[PDB]
Amino acid sequence: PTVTMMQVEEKPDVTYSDVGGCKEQIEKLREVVETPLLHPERFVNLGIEPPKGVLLFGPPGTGKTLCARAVANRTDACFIRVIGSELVQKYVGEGARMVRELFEMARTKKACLIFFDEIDAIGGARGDNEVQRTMLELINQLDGFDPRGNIKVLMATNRPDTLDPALMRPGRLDRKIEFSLPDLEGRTHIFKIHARSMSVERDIRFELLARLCPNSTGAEIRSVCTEAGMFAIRARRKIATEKDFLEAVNKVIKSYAK
Amino acid sequence: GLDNQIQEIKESVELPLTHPEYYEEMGIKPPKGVILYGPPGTGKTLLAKAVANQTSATFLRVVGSELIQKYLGDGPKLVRELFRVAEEHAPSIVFIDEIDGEREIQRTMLELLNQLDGFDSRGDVKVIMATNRIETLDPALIRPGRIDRKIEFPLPDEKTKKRIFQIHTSRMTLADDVTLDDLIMAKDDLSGADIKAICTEAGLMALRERRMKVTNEDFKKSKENVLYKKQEG
Amino acid sequence: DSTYEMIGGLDKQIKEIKEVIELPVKHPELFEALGIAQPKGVLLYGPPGTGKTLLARAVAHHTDCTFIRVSGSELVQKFIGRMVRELFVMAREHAPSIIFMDEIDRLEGGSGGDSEVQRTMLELLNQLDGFEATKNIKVIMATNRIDILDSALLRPGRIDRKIEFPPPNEEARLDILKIHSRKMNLTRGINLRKIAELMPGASGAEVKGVCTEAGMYALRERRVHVTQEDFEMAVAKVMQKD
Amino acid sequence: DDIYKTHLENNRFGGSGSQVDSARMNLASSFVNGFVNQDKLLTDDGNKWLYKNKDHGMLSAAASLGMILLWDVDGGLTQIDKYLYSSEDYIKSGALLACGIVNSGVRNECDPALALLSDYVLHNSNTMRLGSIFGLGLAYNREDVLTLLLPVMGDSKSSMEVAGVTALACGMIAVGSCNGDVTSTILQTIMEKSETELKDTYARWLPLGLGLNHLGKGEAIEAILAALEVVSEPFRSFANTLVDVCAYAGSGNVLKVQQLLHICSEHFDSKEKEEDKDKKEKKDKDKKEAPADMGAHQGVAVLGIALIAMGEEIGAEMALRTFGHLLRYGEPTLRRAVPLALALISVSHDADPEVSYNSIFAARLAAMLRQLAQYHAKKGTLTLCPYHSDRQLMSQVAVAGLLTVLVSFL
Repeated sequence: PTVTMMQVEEKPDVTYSDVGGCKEQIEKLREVVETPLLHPERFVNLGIEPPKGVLLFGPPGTGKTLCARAVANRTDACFIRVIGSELVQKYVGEGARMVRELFEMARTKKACLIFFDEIDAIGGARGDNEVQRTMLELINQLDGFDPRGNIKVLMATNRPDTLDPALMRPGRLDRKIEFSLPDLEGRTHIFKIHARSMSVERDIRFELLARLCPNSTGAEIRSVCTEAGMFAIRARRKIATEKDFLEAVNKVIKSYAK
Repeated sequence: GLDNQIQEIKESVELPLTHPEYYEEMGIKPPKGVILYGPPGTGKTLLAKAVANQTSATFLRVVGSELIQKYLGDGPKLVRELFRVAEEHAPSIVFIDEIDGEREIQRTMLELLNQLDGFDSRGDVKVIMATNRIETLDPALIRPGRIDRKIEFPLPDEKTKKRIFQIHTSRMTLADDVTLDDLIMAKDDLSGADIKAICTEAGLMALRERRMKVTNEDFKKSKENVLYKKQEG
Repeated sequence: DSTYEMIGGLDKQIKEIKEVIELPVKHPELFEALGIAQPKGVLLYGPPGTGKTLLARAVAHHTDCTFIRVSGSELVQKFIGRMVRELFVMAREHAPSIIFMDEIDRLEGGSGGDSEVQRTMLELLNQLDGFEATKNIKVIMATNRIDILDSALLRPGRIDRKIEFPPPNEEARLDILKIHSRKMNLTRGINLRKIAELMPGASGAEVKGVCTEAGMYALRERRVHVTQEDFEMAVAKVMQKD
Repeated sequence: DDIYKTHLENNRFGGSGSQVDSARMNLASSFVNGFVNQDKLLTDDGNKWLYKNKDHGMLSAAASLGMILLWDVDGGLTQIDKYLYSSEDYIKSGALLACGIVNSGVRNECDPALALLSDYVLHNSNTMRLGSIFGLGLAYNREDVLTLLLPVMGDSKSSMEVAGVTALACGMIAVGSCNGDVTSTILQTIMEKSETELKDTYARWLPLGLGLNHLGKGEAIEAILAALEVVSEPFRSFANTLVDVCAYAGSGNVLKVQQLLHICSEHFDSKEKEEDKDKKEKKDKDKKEAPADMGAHQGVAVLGIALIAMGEEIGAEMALRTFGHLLRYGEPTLRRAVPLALALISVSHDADPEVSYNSIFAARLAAMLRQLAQYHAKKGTLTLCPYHSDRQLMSQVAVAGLLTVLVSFL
């Protein structure tokens, strides 16, 4: 299927400081996604084992973007992500050799980090034996420390109605925290580090344009940062000013968010 | 009456893969496409607008979304096949026409919403959406597809139907009493297949007497069948 | 064969259909001065006109083309053939052809396999609507029975041709009854005019009803020649079922 | 107006001026600088750029400052005057070439050039004869300069480019003659051509000037006269078929189309290249008949005949479609010949084909030529002569000294 060619993640993308308002949570997950790799001996000598991972669920918000951010901020070798929407397909039974070949490649990559996305597409046990084989074999191949029980555990889902993962997650998963939706003053850093594009006039206050766009996901504010330079170059100009596309901003959020 | 419009949207759709000095060096990158719609619909107006790109290019045509309701809810797997074949066939143009339990339609509509945006894919192919009415579909499909610009179908500006009528009548034989202003002005919201249909039935009705030339009274007499047919139901 | 000597009474409708069917046959040069294309087809809704197939086999017999039906009513169901591409290959090899379903003219299994045939002709209309191999490929529907609802409902007359066909010419009652009297042994002192004009209201199938239902009295009395009194009794024998 | 309404970016002099090395990318920089004329930074980038290159690069860089100054006669004079009466041979010869290129109606540089050309054995006036006679021929039935070139044709110096720029000079002077001419000048060079059958490059570049003198014919039987006297061993018969190249400017002559298809199977693999190369000149208007199945054969020379026969028109997708299959080839002749017509017929699809050249390539010839096409990628005889004379590049690198001073551009 498309999960074999789409599974390998490359071509780095949006960077660390574009998090959606998460100030404490970015450390709660950075201490397990970045700190263990930067200091492997500090966690072996200072303790017994590095932390397992975190858990983000609830509201969608800017989900699926922060993990690609973790792929971008990788200092040694970008890890591989796994989606869940490709497991539930016709002619079941290939998921066994699939998880054994991707975990086999994980063993080929000196036990690299393996991210799992969209657990709700194979979750919610509540004729479903074909799904129980994939999700129970998956949890059997995650809680089971035989391949590796120390790399990473993280499930970025939208619906928390998964019965079996909710009772199996206390085994190896941890940090039952919420999604921490972006606040009003969170986007000012997205504008600060997104100002690395073509020369932007300093008259554009990042706090004003940041506070004049509520309920905007990370992909939405990324599309606004793209349409700023888009509508800034479409006029055959050389500088970007908020007075040139403020109507495009409050229109692209208001008329498209009514 | 849409030459500036068709060249504006033509430049808006031809900037990728052609004329690259003002596409990637300056940093345009509109990797989302456009969305179109016509009040008369029928696919011939939007096909006549997007047909300018079919001259020298590779085109893909998927009309209607009946292939989802006519069978079990397989999901967006067919859209994923069109996505992988569009990736293997990057020099092409994606075009979907006639875009028309409930918990599954919403999750496959949100999955199609995120899939159409292409979060994990850069500019590789252009996608153009088309439907009968933009008000029937949910407004959530606007941000992924239409992020550059949208256009609506104009009025009978007496120049579009005059130019199309000139192209269709570039080699036909018409009498001197056959005026044009009453035709292009009397019609309202008619596609090219309607004027081509009344010209076709007008020549076929004038052929009943071996007359190679079509008169205006026979043209309006043939138009009475279409005007009467559209008002009967 | 069923040539013009075995079908009559639709002079105006063949005069109107020669431009739909006979246009790509003998005068295809009008494509520039007229700008016509290949439509879907044509159909005749209403009562059975006793010859609904003799007209298609007549125009097809004069066009010098083959007649390949879909349902295969007479040993032509598996002779050609997923059983969906062989018809398009034979249509590609045989460019002149006329398609007309006759056998289709439980609600659980009959509409299941019949729904598979309807899906077959729907995807064939999708292939022929998208691309085209050769010309002279037209399909004709049949709406004469009561169980025909898909063809009458899916063809309202928006992108297809429609003909109001309750009162064809009164010759579907008169002169094609005379033609059906020419095949069988007919006497010389018969007057089919009054017995053919005095059968109103019931249906248009009075020809086949009076002939087939009169064959039981010509079979009872064993008369070497069919008399008018036999048809007179057949009128009552077909009006009793009304 | 070009300085006011248009402005070119410095990334061309930055890149193409930054990846110069191996004394050939510097030649590509002499093509960019040589044919650039808004910006004149690389010109004023100090000195020694002319000395770092080779002798042909000394001619190219010495002629660049003359090719960029087709304006301000006093400015071009006060800029090229420095290279005049220098110590090097190619600096002063390329300086006289520059004086011949800067203008075409001043004709005041004739006396200092022609005054010293009479040496006849070996002197700087031979290269000054290349640049002076070539540029003076680009400036212009002129009888004085031709009667002064008569001792040049009679000289026949070892350097072929002498008779090259002489025959091409008087040829471009004599293009468009009424029904041609059978004068004793070109009759004299035909007699001297028949005198000795050595150095076939004479039998290649002399029919250039001959055919240019035959240009403008309407009913001239001079091609049949050449078919009477000139017919000999296939060298002068190749000159005769060059006269046939300059003998079918265009009419209703389907007899040459059926006779062309009948002669398409000739054993001589050069008269097919030139006589069949005439296709782009004969049917240059009706382009619907030009595409054929010439590429599907095995005669790669014919693939070059169509490759050059593409032309310099708006460049429909059929031509670029031929450049798609013609682009990928192993021999440096076709791979070096494809970007010239590729970027001449498309002058905004310019960046993707160059990326294709970078994917196929990554020798030095394809690199210098690919940077040349990187520069110039973005019915008069003056635009038809330079490439028809440029159809002899598959030879020594001596032609590269004249390649940089083509007049086919504007």
